[PDB]
Amino acid sequence: EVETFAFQAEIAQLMSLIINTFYSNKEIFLRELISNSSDALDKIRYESLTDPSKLDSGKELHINLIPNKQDRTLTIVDTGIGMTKADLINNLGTIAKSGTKAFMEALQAGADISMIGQFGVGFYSAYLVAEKVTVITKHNDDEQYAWESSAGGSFTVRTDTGEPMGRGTKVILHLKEDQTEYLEERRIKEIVKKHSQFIGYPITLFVE
Amino acid sequence: EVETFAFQAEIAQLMSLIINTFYSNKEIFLRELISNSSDALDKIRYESLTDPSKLDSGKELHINLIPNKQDRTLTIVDTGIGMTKADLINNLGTIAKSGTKAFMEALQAGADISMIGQFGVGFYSAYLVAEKVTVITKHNDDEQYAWESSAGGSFTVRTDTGEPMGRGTKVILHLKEDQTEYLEERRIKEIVKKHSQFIGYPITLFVE
Ligand SMILES: Nc1ncnc2[nH]cnc12
Ligand SMILES: Nc1ncnc2[nH]cnc12
Ligand SMILES: [Cl-]
Ligand SMILES: [Cl-]
Repeated sequence: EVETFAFQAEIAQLMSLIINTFYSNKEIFLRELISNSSDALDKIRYESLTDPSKLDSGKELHINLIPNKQDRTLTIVDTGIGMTKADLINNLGTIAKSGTKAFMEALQAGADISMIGQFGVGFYSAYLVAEKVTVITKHNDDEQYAWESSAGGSFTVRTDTGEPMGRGTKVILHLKEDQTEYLEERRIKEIVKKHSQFIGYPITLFVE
Repeated sequence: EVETFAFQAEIAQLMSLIINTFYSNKEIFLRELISNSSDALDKIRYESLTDPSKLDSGKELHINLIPNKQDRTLTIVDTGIGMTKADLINNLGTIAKSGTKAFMEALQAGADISMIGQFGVGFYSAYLVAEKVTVITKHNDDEQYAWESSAGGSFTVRTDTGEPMGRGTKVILHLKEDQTEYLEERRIKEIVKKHSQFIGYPITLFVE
């Protein structure tokens, strides 16, 4: 059932860097996850141009944002390309090892943490606000999997027998106790409008 | 030998929009082509993580910028993933039809032309400065091809029997008569430093 894996050394460093650095502009985590969803949505769209059955697992191409104050989670769901087990283990389809290096040398030469997305590892900005991230994903070529990590140098992967999702990726942010502003409808709306207003897919902010 | 193709209607519109709109900040074309090269370089890098023979066609991952005042060309060469014949014909691997729509409605709601890259069709910003663009490309799964267009609603594709390139994409900009500032070493340097200083691949500006 559950496999446990070590982050590679540079990804572990990136995560501590994100967790431990004093840096007040945390809201950018949402931009980077929406933009990740948008890239995933482009890929499956591009595939379907030549093969329409790629869309048998869901014709709709969207992003949903789902706050839940009970569980203290904010979930970003897309119906993009999704990830195979291999992708998930390989740093969630990112080039996280070289991207971290380029990111850390950009911090040397003047960059700040908000530019993380330019190095391909914007996913990890999730740890600006989450103490634990769960990613549920399904790619046409594989089963549904769940990846999880509370950082600390390791992550787990298991086949997911929760809710069948068809195709796509759910990023589930278990928010830190002091970052609950990102479950507030007005706050999420302000952030989407600020950093994500031209995303080319409909973004639905669910209500509670 | 030479096949001729019609641009789809929305891509033809995007190109006239780029060619005919009064818009002074043309230098952004270079950022968008370098960032296209950078995305291509990430892809082949990601592939090689699991299969190293993907790099048999060239281990080096770089961008070269090559001005030539004789021919009045500026060439952007990367050793990224490259494009198959199908990719080339399908709008150079972009989602140009939906990206144009999202781009044109972003222009409705306040965007300007410099934000073109956020809609996936930054390649076409090449027509800010070129009257004719030639793309030479080689992908591990296919032969070398040459795509060309002077806009006007059509493009051509032919197998390329010029110089074997190994793997990657050469974007050859035949500059408009009044845009030769982009062959000047000082100007290209200023632009790379301004918009592309954290690209994670070495960029070599060739000299003449
Ligand atoms: N939404 C997403 N889709 C595919 N791969 C991802 N890696 C991180 N986020 C992703
Ligand atoms: N440099 C590039 N590599 C692959 N596909 C592209 N489409 C446009 N530019 C490209
Ligand atoms: Cl929905
Ligand atoms: Cl070189």
